[PDB]
Amino acid sequence: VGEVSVHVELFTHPGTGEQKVTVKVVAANDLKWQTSGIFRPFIEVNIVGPQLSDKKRKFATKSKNNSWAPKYNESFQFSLSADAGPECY
Amino acid sequence: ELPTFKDRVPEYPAWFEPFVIQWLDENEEVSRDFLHGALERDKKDGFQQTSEHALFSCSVVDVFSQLNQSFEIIKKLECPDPQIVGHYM
Amino acid sequence: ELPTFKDRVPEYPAWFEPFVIQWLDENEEVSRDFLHGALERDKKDGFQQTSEHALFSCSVVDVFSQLNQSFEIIKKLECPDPQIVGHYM
Repeated sequence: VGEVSVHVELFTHPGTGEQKVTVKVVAANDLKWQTSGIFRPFIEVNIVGPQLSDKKRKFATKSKNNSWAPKYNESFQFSLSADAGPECY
Repeated sequence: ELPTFKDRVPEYPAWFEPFVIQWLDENEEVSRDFLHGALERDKKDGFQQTSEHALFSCSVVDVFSQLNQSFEIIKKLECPDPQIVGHYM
Repeated sequence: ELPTFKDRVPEYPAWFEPFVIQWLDENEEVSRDFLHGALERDKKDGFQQTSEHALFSCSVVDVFSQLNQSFEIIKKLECPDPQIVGHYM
């Protein structure tokens, strides 16, 4: 229904040996959503995996008006657990 | 970085070239169908200038976005065979 | 106190943070203009010691006073996001 350009950097966090996940949301494209109104796309990013109760599971880009190919260039930083490896997420 | 293959233009891109070409084709069709969408939106909107300084209407932005997405994929391949690159280009 | 948001570091400080930074900016520039004024008032006072046992001159005091008035305006926000705090700091 479209696509999202992300650049993602796993950091086995050079400051801690936890894992942190930088997610640069670059853009979306080909969004199948030529809507009955003002389209205002934004991109939610969520991390999924174990031990996330204490952590910010969700981010979102700003919205972009009337844009089926919205650029964002917005960089988020999830924390994973320390224990569960990146393959648990 | 092994001497044995720093001594060569890498041969592996020649394996993938037919697939990248097929992808470039698919991408052209997707681009030309996206274009008609982008234009039909803009035309139905009566070609509003994107803003009072973006003197052009939105379909330009859509189209170049599509093209740029398309280009950036190719560019990220960084194909080390300049003849395969010339062919892609 | 709703469980849903007791579960979380409040996200609202991310909203205000740019306006706080703007404030910190207005504040610094005011503080640097103030600094020059204070130094110059003290210079006009020939840089007398604040007393014969308070061996520095008054501009030092004025500046720390200002910096503290300023810091306290920040501190009075008690932003529950410590990274947004870290940014202010």
